[PDB]
Amino acid sequence: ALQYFYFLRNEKDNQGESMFLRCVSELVIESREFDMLLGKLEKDGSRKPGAIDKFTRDTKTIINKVAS
Amino acid sequence: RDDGISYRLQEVTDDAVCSKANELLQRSRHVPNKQEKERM
Repeated sequence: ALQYFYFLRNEKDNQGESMFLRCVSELVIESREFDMLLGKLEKDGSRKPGAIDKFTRDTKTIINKVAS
Repeated sequence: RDDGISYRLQEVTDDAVCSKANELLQRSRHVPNKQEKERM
């Protein structure tokens, strides 16, 4: 479902929201898992890159809006 | 040899990628089998 919605990357919602954003959000929430999707943190502060990391290089803003 | 680290280093990677691309392009010159040259 991720790789699919990724095709919507250019699709903006009626509020200017990149559909990708919402769809991925509802995705994470509904799916009720982030560790596999967005990664895990190691004790020394290294963020183990997760699923979403493979698709985007800008994991920052993504995880950020997810957290919002 | 055995995240926050590379971040700190950039504060106080791309060069390795440029080294890899240089290595691949250089190696392409010596490839006899053409499809491998295209791959490289």
